[PDB]
Amino acid sequence: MYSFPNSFRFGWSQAGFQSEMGTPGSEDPNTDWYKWVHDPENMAAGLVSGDLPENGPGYWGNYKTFHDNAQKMGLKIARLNVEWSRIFPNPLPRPFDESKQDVTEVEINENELKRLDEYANKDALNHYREIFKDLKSRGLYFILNMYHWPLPLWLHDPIRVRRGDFTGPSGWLSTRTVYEFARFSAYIAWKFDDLVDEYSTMNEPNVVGGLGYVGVKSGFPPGYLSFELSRRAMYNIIQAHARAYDGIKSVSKKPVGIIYANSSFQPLTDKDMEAVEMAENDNRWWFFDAIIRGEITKIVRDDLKGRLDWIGVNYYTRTVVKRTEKGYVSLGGYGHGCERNSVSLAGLPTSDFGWEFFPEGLYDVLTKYWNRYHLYMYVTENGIADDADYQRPYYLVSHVYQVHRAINSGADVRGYLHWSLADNYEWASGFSMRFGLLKVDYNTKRLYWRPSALVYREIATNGAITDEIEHLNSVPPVKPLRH
Amino acid sequence: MYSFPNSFRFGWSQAGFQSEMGTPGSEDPNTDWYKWVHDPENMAAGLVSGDLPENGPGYWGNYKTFHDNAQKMGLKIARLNVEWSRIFPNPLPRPFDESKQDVTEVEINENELKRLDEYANKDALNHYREIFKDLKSRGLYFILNMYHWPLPLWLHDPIRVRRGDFTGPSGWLSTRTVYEFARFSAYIAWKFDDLVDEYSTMNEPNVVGGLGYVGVKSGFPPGYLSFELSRRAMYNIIQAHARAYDGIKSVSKKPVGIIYANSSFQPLTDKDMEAVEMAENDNRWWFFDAIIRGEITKIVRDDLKGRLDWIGVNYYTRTVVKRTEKGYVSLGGYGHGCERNSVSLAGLPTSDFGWEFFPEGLYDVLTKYWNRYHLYMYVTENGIADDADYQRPYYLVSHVYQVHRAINSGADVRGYLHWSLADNYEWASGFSMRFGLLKVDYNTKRLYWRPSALVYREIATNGAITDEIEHLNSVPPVKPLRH
Amino acid sequence: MYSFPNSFRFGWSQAGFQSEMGTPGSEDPNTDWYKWVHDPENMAAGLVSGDLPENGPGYWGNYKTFHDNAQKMGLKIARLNVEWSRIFPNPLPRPFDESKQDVTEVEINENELKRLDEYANKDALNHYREIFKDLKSRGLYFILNMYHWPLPLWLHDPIRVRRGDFTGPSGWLSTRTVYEFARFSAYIAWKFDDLVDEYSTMNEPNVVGGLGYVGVKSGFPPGYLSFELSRRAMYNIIQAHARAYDGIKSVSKKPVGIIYANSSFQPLTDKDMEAVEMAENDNRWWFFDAIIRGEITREKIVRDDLKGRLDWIGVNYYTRTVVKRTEKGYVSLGGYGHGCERNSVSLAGLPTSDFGWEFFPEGLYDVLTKYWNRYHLYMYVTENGIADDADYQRPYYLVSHVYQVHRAINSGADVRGYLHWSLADNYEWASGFSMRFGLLKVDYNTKRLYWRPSALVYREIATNGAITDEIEHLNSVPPVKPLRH
Amino acid sequence: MYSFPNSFRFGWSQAGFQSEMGTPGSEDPNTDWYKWVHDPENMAAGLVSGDLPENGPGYWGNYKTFHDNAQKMGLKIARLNVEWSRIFPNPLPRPFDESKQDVTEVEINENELKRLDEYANKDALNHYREIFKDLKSRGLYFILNMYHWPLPLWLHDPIRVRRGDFTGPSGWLSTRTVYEFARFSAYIAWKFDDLVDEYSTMNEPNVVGGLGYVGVKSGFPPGYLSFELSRRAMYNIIQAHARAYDGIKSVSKKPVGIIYANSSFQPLTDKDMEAVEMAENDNRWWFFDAIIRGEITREKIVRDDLKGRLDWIGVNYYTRTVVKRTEKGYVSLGGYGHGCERNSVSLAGLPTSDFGWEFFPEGLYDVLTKYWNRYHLYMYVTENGIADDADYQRPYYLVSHVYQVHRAINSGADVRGYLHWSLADNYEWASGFSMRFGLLKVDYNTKRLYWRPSALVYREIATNGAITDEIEHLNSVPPVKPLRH
Ligand SMILES: *[C@H]1O[C@H](CO)[C@@H](O)[C@H](O)[C@H]1F
Ligand SMILES: *[C@H]1O[C@H](CO)[C@@H](O)[C@H](O)[C@H]1F
Ligand SMILES: *[C@H]1O[C@H](CO)[C@@H](O)[C@H](O)[C@H]1F
Ligand SMILES: *[C@H]1O[C@H](CO)[C@@H](O)[C@H](O)[C@H]1F
Repeated sequence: MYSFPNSFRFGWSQAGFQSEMGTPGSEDPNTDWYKWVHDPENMAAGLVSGDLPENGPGYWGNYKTFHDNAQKMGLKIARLNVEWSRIFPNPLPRPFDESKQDVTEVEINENELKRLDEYANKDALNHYREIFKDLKSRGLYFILNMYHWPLPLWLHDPIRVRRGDFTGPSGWLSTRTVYEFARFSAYIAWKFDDLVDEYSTMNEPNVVGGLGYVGVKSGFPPGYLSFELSRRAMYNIIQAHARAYDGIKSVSKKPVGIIYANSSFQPLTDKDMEAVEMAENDNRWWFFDAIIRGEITKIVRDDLKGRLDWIGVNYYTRTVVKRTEKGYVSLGGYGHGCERNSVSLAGLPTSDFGWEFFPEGLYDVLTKYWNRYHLYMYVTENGIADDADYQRPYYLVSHVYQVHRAINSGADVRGYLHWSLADNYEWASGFSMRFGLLKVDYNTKRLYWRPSALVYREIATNGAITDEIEHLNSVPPVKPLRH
Repeated sequence: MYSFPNSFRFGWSQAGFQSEMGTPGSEDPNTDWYKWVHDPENMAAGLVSGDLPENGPGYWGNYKTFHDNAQKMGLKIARLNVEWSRIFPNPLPRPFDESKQDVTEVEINENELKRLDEYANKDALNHYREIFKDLKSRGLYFILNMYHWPLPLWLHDPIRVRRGDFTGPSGWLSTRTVYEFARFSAYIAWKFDDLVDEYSTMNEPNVVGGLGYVGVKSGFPPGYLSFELSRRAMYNIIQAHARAYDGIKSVSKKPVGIIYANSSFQPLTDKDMEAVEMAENDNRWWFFDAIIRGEITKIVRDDLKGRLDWIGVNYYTRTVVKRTEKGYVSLGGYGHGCERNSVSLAGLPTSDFGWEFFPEGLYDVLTKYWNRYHLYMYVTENGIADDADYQRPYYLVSHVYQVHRAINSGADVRGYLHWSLADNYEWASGFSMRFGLLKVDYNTKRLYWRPSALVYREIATNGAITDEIEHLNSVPPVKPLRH
Repeated sequence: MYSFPNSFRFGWSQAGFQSEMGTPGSEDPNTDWYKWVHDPENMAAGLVSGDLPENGPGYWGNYKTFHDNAQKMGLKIARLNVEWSRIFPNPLPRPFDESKQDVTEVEINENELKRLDEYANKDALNHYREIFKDLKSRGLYFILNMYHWPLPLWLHDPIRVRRGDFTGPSGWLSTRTVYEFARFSAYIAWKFDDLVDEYSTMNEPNVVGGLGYVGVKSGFPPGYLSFELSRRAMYNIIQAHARAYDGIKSVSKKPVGIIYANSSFQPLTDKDMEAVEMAENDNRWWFFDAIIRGEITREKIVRDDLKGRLDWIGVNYYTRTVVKRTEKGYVSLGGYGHGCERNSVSLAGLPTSDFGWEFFPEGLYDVLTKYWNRYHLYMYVTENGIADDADYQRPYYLVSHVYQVHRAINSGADVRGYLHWSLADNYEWASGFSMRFGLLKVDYNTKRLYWRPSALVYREIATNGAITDEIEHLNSVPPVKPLRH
Repeated sequence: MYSFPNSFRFGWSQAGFQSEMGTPGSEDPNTDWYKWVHDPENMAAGLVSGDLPENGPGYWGNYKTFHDNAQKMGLKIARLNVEWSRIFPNPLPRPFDESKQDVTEVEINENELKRLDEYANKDALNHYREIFKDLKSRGLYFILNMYHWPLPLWLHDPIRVRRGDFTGPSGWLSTRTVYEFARFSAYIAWKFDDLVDEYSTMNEPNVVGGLGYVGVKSGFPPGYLSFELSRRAMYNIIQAHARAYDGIKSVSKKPVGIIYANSSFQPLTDKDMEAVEMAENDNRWWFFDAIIRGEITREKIVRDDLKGRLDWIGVNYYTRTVVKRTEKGYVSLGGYGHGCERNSVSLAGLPTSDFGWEFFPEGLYDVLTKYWNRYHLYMYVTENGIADDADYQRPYYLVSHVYQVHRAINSGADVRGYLHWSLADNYEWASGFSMRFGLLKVDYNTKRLYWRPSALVYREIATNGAITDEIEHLNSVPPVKPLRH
């Protein structure tokens, strides 16, 4: 067996936009993401699938059932977000010089929070309180995340921006968004601190900026292709994180972290070790050096330094890189760039999403973060698109084993949160990518236990990979699978 | 949910030759099957795999572990056999005219049984008693089968017969085998009746005669191709069953049945309904009409009539048939005649063994037996060769659902015994075909729970297909599988 | 045997941007498409493959070898374009009210043509003459097409437009492009009429507008997502075709047609026949009714300056599109036609190409006879072929489609040739070199050409003017069992 | 370009039982193989496919069409056999001590030959003359092989032997068969020497003995599993070859060889080179050392009646066999060579044929040079080809193997021809018609022959006496990505 520390918790992560809608009364039409996926031109271009989030798994109405299942599964931790748009669907009065590049301080106090209180949707706040109370009643430790991608439409009209019109609400391209995010975060902590155990400011800010402004074939808003604007967005989100951290801490003593998208960078040949380091710099360290050490572009900002208590490690697979004349390149046929339901260039099985099976990468990522920063971590996201459940038992056990490995090596990792408890709306891809331990019938909203959920119950209730399921710490046999 | 009657039991079936060997001290070299799979010429021809049963899962030594797992899985019934060869490894004195075609009576009494007692291996008998006592101690209802293919070498030297030499011990071609089988059966019932709940005389006698003397590419002993001898073998096994029934009943009041190999015969087109009936006659009814109604070739034998209390239904898949000028033919590309790890001509997924997914056939088979004979049934064998466990969750739930269907239609079915609890020696195919709910590491003899074992625990402990696993009542998705 | 009329020609089609570059001195850096495929942001987004056209098959320098192989193969017809950008790499003098929606006339006269001649690249012009003379010397009948997608950069900066900046040269969004295209076409006809047998104005205008402004994941320039601008571009392209027809006709008596991208619209169920007609309307008839009948929407009007501007129709065809009737109209279905997985099988169990396109030769018969019945204009099959580096499917694809043209003629359709796409592998736009459509395989390192077995099959057809008895079995679906699923 | 010597010939090989039947009046019901494939028990067991040879490609009646296509293809060599059973359908008079293990001499003289002539079927003899004359009239050099597996029923009742009854005619288990084969071969040479260029005694004797008496799942007659009888059959076949060589030589001066089944033995790891040599010994050298050097085991002796009975070696080749060193000796590995899944990929990632045979052309170079270096006898590649109905892989298979023969010659090996298996599809023994090895596809309903694209490729090779520059790319592995795994 592989036994975890007594304090270690197994659970799940989920997002508001992806899971909340589906029950009549739950509709939230007031985000950039909602408008984006309903857009006729985006649908015709195939940038979005045409599936709509209001036809989703219905966590807004059915949360007690989700929680019932999580409890039966032996889970002890959950991480979810509040949707900004639900709490503040209407524009807030303008506060602050918008032409200033840096946002070093956002003044938050009791009076300001009472003023914000008057714009807040009380029905939305009360409902979230009901969800979170029910969550805590099952003995679930609660990580509350402030942000998981959709912005209020009054802060970002993504179709205007897609069209090249920058005179409207411009999302992360505007310091107004940074200012309002800091206040939103302080406000939520103020309202919910009695229920929350730890905070995250944001989920995967690197994906928001990266796919929003460079990876435009992904169909992420606002889908405006610009290196310059991607950099500006990331610059803003970094300061938003730091200001949100300060805002939360002005109101709470609880740990405040961030959740980030990772790949394990791997060398094509033994000549490519430098390529790996350059990739890690460009994709990971530059960001964390900013919010931990205050280092940015090369200066040190005192308002950025030390704004992090913990690191949420999201992980699916590797990225294979090679050294190039001018720098380095990532290789197709490995990691996330494989054919769906097939095999990679290395002979490893790929998911419904085309992502290569590579659990060793998780050990790489956890130990690299640990060695650089010595901040404790949660694995906040890890799972596989697999409607049939063919690969998930192996994927689950293997990755959980790698976490045990990391801890054994000395890394402080305090939980593992699978993505996800149930199937949900996979962004531009729609519902077809199914990541749940529980299968959702979207017609009836009924939840079913895939056999991997039974396997996860074994792990969670025992606090260990037990002897009986240890064989699942292996690669899914490829011979019976599609090539 | 699909709830079963309160008296219905879920369990497993297994065979002595397939599961017993593997622990030092368990070796039984004294059968036709042992000699057959060790034969140099058979190995060179590829009639046998070259794997050997002494390297098996080790139930002889490790039975307590098997039983521990079965108990944890919530199982309430088991069917196993004693190996004739273990109890009587040495030739018995000749009794009886061997040239007589019919064996209508075998006189068994207390003195004769005490005489047999003096030739019996007491170590073998005591060990089986220890296994069966431990079995009963877990609350397992016990079906004891007398015969599951291997014969003592003193009754059959299969290599002599393969070579066309009929002067030696000739197995089912000899009425001496019939006579000794009746006595063996009476003797075992005499010794074990205190532990046994129900009896079976034999497992799949149709496969012994069919593959032994016609399907010679299967590598079953003695592999001598002859329509005439196949008929003679089946004739003898039928009378052996009837004489064993009488022998058991002379010593016990408990139910005595038989376990038989079935396919669901299915028409290629709507013009092939007569073909199905002819196939069912030729493969099923002729045999059961003999031992139930005494009808044979067309006379009635009073010594054959009524020798059956229950029917063990084994089932894996369908056989598709078409009407022909002269009669009917079975079609390749369906049922058991498909490519391994692929899809049939109908687009249905196939197993590691090349057998097509067709659970509807089980309902067909159970209701056809019920309507003809009105004898109660157990599903004594059903499962899938699937080392990866990709298809087994679906295969398990779907077939269990079909049993529920049969009962709902009025058929008296009293249990479902999966083939098998753990991986075992698959005859001429060796170890590569893995049918276990538990995976065996043959190097260490350790047992692991495949996720289907967790699913089966849900069914067995609840006496139902529960709401949460009901989605597994469906075909494994073929898109992610090999074609 | 399936024998074709004595006058019927078998040949090939090719494009300048896709095949010309690759030999020293052949580079043409002056198009929207060139800039588009070299753009760092496009490359990082994966909108373009990162392959570059200047590493291509080298027709500019190696045309004699291409033609040698085509002659050996028994081909008797070729359709090729001149690249606008090579002839006019620098801007021409502004002439004309740019705010006017319609362009009903573009006056061109001998003096105007002589002025244009002062701005033309003479090296480019003379090189094209050398290519075309050599082509004619092999006995190849010549269809000269004026346009096959790239515009001179001085008429379209696609990166600016991608970024949502409409102050620069805006390609088909501007009537200046329409005006200049008319002049360009008249000019090329004026210079080359002694070498040309028939003319096409454009290749697949519907793809330029459709992928440029709606199907933006395809990585076609300028990749600015707008229903309204797609319609504006198509409106301009339609008037550019008409103005180019008049321009050519001012200078030549030879037939002038257009080449257009087609799929065969097929009903999912027997309840979807109306869906097919609606898709045919929206994808095909609306365009050809404008340039043949002068019918258009601006309400529904007849423009006398558009009516009758077409002598022949170039039918391009790869596969079907399966459509189903919807509440609000119709939709096309994934898993059939060009929307399949690569090297696999469609939802109907038909094999797919390296490009993910379904094998459906029957669709060519559908398309040819439908055009014939509507307009009664003679046709050439101007593009038909398959992405297939291995040559597994191409022998079947070639024979089967050629058979369907024989079928169409047999039904009464006037079809005068079949031009395979293509003689040799070439640069497949945003996909780069990996999609190989050649009868001949190109080694891009040496520029050497190799005969795939399908090329031997094509030689049998072309030399005999028939699908001969010996290769008739190839009129069938490639066996799916040995192929990838 | 890879050019062959001016004297080198490209052609094909074919067998009587596999190709002759299919036309009215061509039936030959009088062999062990005929009885074997019609046997109800064999069919029910699946030992044979249920397909029947009398529904075959019809060479008996359609030989002129076969030859027309071969001439069109530029072929210049053919190897064919006479079926013993057609010439002597009824038993000959018993001559000779059957209990003697060795047959050191078989006296044949003109008077004996004239007596044999009284028993021969004259219609069969005259028909074969008509076939062979027509063959020679196309300019095809003729290798006549005497035996390609089926024996007259009066010499072998395989069902009786399958059943373990050795009292009847027992085929290669009897020295009577050896004696009669010698006479038969002398007789055929005596009758046909004016038409024949070179002779082979037998085709693949190692398969007759190996699959007949050990590899019994293959469904070859008599399918009686016995190491001891396999050795006895091989011993007899060896002396039958020697006696047939002397018999032919008594009547002709022309070269007399043998055709043998080969695989290239390859080491799994660098530690397995000894395993290869042991496999080469056991599968190849033991046989050829007997008939060339007279060395045999009965202990290890030299028989003067066996020594030197070979002028040339016919090299048959499909694929490799991978072997590994074992405690007790060596073993061959599944998942490589002929032990792969059909239409898939081997453990090494190499594509497999419709028969499950791995693509490994390098093995042909290995086999040819090894024979050359051991014996220094000239060779023909007498059999090489692939089961491939779709023709996906055959173009690569053909070009690549032909290249490896060019390689062997270049290294100094005397190789005088390459004969593809086969010109047309035919009856593949226990597998029936489903395994299609033809350059030409046969429609078994009409008996019509179609040229697969590989046949066009072969015509390029044969007419040029070279792999030409244009098809040189086919000297490569069929791309695996678009194929089934
Ligand atoms: C992490 O990845 C999963 C799978 O793509 C997404 O659904 C989550 O929103 C993202 F946070
Ligand atoms: C029923 O079938 C299974 C799978 O072939 C065998 O292992 C059993 O012995 C037979 F009874
Ligand atoms: C017709 O289609 C082919 C293949 O997509 C393109 O290469 C041509 O440029 C287009 F005209
Ligand atoms: C050589 O091999 C081929 C293919 O198995 C057979 O058809 C020939 O008869 C044999 F000589």
